[PDB]
Amino acid sequence: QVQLVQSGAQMKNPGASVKVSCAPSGYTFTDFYIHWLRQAPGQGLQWMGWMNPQTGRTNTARNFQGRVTMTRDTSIGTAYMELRSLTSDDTAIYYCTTGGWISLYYDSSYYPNFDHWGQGTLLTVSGASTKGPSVFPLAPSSKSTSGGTAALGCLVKDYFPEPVTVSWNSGALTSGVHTFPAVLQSSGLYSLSSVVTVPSSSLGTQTYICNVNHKPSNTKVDKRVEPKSC
Amino acid sequence: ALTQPASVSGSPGQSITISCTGTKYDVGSHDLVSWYQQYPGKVPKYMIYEVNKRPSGVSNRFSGSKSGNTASLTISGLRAEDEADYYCCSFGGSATVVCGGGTKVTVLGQPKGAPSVTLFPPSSEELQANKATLVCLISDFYPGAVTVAWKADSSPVKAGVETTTPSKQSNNKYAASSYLSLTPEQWKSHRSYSCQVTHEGSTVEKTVAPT
Repeated sequence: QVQLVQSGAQMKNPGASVKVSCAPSGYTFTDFYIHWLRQAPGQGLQWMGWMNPQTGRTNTARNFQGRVTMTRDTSIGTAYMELRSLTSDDTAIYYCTTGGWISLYYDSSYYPNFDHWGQGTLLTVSGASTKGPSVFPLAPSSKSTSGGTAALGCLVKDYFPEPVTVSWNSGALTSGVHTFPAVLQSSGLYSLSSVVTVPSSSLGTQTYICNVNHKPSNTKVDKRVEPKSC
Repeated sequence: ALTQPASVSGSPGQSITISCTGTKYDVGSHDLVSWYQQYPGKVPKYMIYEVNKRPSGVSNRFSGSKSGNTASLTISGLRAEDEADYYCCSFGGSATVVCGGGTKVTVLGQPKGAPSVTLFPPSSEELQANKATLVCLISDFYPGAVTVAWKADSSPVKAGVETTTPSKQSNNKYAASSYLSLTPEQWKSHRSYSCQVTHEGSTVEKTVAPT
């Protein structure tokens, strides 16, 4: 029972600054070190820095030594990472983790012992404009599914940047959900689909609503999906 | 950055080893190396730490070692569930941490899955917004290589197709999607539009017609 909650996705123009929060829970904030890492698409983990929640002292990596600032709010128990002078090289998923146990004797700041991770924060640094999504319902089709079951969904069209999240019935519906990876179109915009396999008999009586969240553009859409007619 | 191989392949039941080579000042003179697991689309998981030690909950099939300037992660009793990206992280000097480039583990002997294909026609709602999009969803196929083609009636369509590259599913199989962009007049003018999906010698063709 330990959970690190990071801030939502962000879009930034080149040269701006970004501040990501992380609120750990289920343990004592000042007992363990906080580490900051990132994943640039195609590449792998890159350690950025560490912070002592008790004292506030921080150390950064060499390539980030002027650009990063790690702080904390002990009153609410939240760590913060600020990265400046953004470029396309900063486009990545940003993680905060737990480090070693904090002791008066011996330094454990540099122990790569990351037990708990944040969910991630996707940064896209680009001069392009933030595009909100159009949402369309994909009416139930029984043609290609398994037995007395049909398939319906949502088409989330033409947005930027990544990501969008899709849920169903405000999170009540999780069974049989497949949210597909988005395509990067030649337009420069993303599109994805979310498909649910539901029982055929329950149509007309069961309600199917997809909840599309695109935080970079501050858009929430709740699309009702019901059968068609002819 | 520590050096790891790009990919490592192994058959089920076998034992495989992933390397992580740094210098004397990091992995050479310190026993401070941890390993992490990452399933596609997911958050990294604590697998090994301090070269040898396992956190609680981690399978005993994972074991670490170290010689000179090289760490090693060893998986015994290899399974499909071990197919992932694996990373090593070590003390790097001056109270810093350094990470490796990662390694994709492939489990051979893995059989074959036929693709499931679902084709949605444009919605009346998109049609009213003076746009049309055909949605082809392909899933549960293995290996992860597929070609998608679209057809208007019976002649090929290549204009406005936008197809994804296959991505690893959670059940070790693959998914993909293709999108035919169209005008309402085009959608109505034709008897049908088809998404045909070819996967290792076999082809599935799904077809929709205007109402």
